[PDB]
Amino acid sequence: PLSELTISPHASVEVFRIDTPIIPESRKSLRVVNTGLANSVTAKFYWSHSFTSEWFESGSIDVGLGEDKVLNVPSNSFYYSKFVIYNNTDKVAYVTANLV
Ligand code: NA
Ligand code: NA
Ligand code: NA
Repeated sequence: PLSELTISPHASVEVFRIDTPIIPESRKSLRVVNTGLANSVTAKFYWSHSFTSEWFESGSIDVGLGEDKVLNVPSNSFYYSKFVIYNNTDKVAYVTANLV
């Protein structure tokens, strides 16, 4: 799966939520390419389970302008997962995101 994403200044975008609520499964990693203009974006992996209101952070990478990096994910099986990519800058981020 691949997505061309526009991430507005001081904003985040949630991508690739995957629900496997009965039988948990390991998850694919996320390849992130930051093409600018934002000097960096931070991609994080989140997971949850059926009896909580929270998502839990487990893993993070920073991707600078011009960088092509994979955010690794845990070896664990999960019931619910998603990624959040954060643009903590005043410039728009044009990024690509795909599962690998
Ligand atoms: Na906001
Ligand atoms: Na809930
Ligand atoms: Na991770």
